[PDB]
Amino acid sequence: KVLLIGKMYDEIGEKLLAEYTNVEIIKEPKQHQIHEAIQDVSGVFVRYPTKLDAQAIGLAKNLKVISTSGFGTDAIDIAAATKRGIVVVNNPGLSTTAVTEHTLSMILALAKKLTFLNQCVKAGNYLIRNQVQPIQLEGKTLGIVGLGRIGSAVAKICSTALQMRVLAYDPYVPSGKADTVRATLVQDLDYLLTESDFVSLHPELTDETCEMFDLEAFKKMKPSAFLINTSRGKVVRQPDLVTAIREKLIAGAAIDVFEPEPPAINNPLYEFDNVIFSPHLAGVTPEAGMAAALSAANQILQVLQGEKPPYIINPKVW
Amino acid sequence: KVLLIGKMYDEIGEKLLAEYTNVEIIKEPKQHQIHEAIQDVSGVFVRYPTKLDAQAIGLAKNLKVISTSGFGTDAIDIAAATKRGIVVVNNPGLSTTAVTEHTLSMILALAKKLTFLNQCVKAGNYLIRNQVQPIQLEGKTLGIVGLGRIGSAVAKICSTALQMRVLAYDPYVPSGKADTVRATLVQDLDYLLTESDFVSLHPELTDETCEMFDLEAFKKMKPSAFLINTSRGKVVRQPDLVTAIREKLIAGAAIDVFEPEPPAINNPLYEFDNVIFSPHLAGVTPEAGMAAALSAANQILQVLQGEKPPYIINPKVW
Ligand SMILES: NC(=O)c1ccc[n+]([C@@H]2O[C@H](COP(=O)([O-])OP(=O)(O)OC[C@H]3O[C@@H](n4cnc5c(N)ncnc54)[C@H](OP(=O)(O)O)[C@@H]3O)[C@@H](O)[C@H]2O)c1
Ligand SMILES: NC(=O)c1ccc[n+]([C@@H]2O[C@H](COP(=O)([O-])OP(=O)(O)OC[C@H]3O[C@@H](n4cnc5c(N)ncnc54)[C@H](O)[C@@H]3O)[C@@H](O)[C@H]2O)c1
Ligand SMILES: NC(=O)c1ccc[n+]([C@@H]2O[C@H](COP(=O)([O-])OP(=O)(O)OC[C@H]3O[C@@H](n4cnc5c(N)ncnc54)[C@H](O)[C@@H]3O)[C@@H](O)[C@H]2O)c1
Repeated sequence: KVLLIGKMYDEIGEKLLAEYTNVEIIKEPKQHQIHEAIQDVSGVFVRYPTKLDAQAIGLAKNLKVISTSGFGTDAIDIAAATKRGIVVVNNPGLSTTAVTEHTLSMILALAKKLTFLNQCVKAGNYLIRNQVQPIQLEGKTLGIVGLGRIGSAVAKICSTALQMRVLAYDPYVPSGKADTVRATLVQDLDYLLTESDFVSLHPELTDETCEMFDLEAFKKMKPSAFLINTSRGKVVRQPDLVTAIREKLIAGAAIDVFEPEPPAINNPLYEFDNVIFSPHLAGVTPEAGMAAALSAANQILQVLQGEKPPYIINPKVW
Repeated sequence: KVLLIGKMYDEIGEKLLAEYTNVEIIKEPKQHQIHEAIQDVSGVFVRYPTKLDAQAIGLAKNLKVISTSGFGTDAIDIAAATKRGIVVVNNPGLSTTAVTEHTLSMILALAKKLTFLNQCVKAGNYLIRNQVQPIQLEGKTLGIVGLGRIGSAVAKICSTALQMRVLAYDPYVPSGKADTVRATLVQDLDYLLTESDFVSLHPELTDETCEMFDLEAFKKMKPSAFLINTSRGKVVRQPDLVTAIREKLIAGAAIDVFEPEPPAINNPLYEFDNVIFSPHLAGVTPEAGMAAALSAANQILQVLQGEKPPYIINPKVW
């Protein structure tokens, strides 16, 4: 028996679990409903941000595997599952391709001033073509902050396909990793800031990267340069971005993540024609949802068959 | 002596002509000004769309070479120059990279619904994220019509970097040209129409391609597919594109070129949130202007030194 605490991101994951297990789905999970349905199941799927505490894990007698819906596992009492022999697996990185494409879309849209030119045409101001000139990406410098799953994939596209010079700042990756995607790893972040025509943020949100892009960073950036953020809103100190755009410390920005989130209806960034937005959708494609559903459903079956899943969070239990 | 009827797009072409010839530049060219400055010069550069008619060509006693600023030569009386032994050259293909990047920008913008999502957020409708789902390009099929300079460069990027299956339709290109850019050349346009998730137009405008994309073509396209046109406005019958969008025969369109051009304030396409525009700027970058200026200046010098230029429009005079 397998319990789905919340629906999966795609129905393909629920059908696959139904092929091998008896699956019960709680659509709107309450804490008492979990207690009454977890006692005899062998696997548990947890939809973010529903919590799974020591009480529910204590009531789960036959539990062997707990799977979250994505990267986040903060809502799961990991300590309670390790003592009971339960392996816990998450499902990270399954929207790497979606965010990569979304990042490329925003870099290009800023270079071609797409939203502004589209609005000008729709208002009958086709003649804006005489004043405004797009930017050619070939030969420009892309600065990547965070050379992880997405950062590496974005680096690889822009360096080879778009023929950009790619700098990368990431102190926790092997020194040769930038060469695998034809980027140059730099040790000093200030160097990336003064050399880049486009800066794209893809770091993990840590205490070191939190508000890493503040006013001091924007001053070092080229006034003609653009900022792209598809990582986390807290990586950018948003008031400093508002100042950077208004005082023309940079030429524009593309933003998929916000702090605070959701953004308020009257966010001061909304008034600028050189700032473009998407409502935290960079990783949301049908394919990414299916991959997350399949990865979660399949790791449950691996544990129930004695096979080692690839994303164990508590390795000391295997 | 060389006369510049209008400024070149970049000063680099004017300096190169000044190294070998005596150059006069008429910045805002009037017809009588052309008459009074062309009588003794050996070469002429014509900035679009200024006309060079039989009266001016008749007054040009020492004329040997006429160069336009771009592809177009409609404003030049070619017949009057052919009789006088004057070679005419255009300057095509010097913005291949700009149009390629602009094409990619529009393909991505449609897939991510960028302008619509940007408008919703700025209008306080951040919650549109619950209604709208972006498209992932990886694994989709791109159909390229016209596998020339632009079509080939778009094919190569989309097939490898973006991991798309690329089909091409071009009956005048060697069968192996598609393989060099990892595309499949198909003989039946219907095959490309029914198989593509994105159709991007890059053909030369001929009587065969004029209004090639009419209502019959849009009916064969997938209701989920998108159209991108950066080639020429006459390749698409615009009323049929309006019908195709309104009746949802296709899912959206990105348009950089228009028929008629310029588009009017009340274009019926403006009302649709899934149609995006740019005001015929796909090829307009500083780099493209520099290359066009260099090519025009160099073809003038080639003729003045007896060397055959690569883009002669009237070859029967050589
Ligand atoms: N890189 C650049 O080319 C560049 C640089 C700076 C500025 N611009 C902007 O572009 C505008 C004109 O650029 P351009 O004239 O030098 O480029 P062009 O290639 O000569 O384009 C001239 C026009 O003629 C038509 N055309 C295209 N191919 C043609 C062909 N083989 N034969 C006949 N007509 C053809 C097109 O309009 P239709 O389809 O409607 O007939 C095109 O817009 C200027 O107003 C300027 O604002 C361009
Ligand atoms: N819908 C969306 O917008 C969306 C979707 C998925 C992921 N994300 C976010 O995108 C970002 C990248 O995702 P990922 O899968 O590539 O993560 P990842 O774990 O694969 O890589 C993150 C990188 O950050 C690097 N890093 C750590 N500290 C750094 C520092 N001080 N400076 C620079 N780099 C540092 C790490 O070395 C690591 O390589 C994450 O913040 C993730 O939450 C957003
Ligand atoms: N600012 C702009 O939007 C801009 C800039 C430059 C060029 N263009 C336009 O882009 C288009 C392509 O430019 P290019 O430099 O690659 O031209 P190109 O001459 O290199 O290639 C055009 C292709 O069209 C193909 N073709 C001819 N007839 C066809 C048919 N019936 N079906 C399918 N294909 C056919 C030809 O075989 C050729 O290969 C041209 O229409 C050009 O005028 C637009």
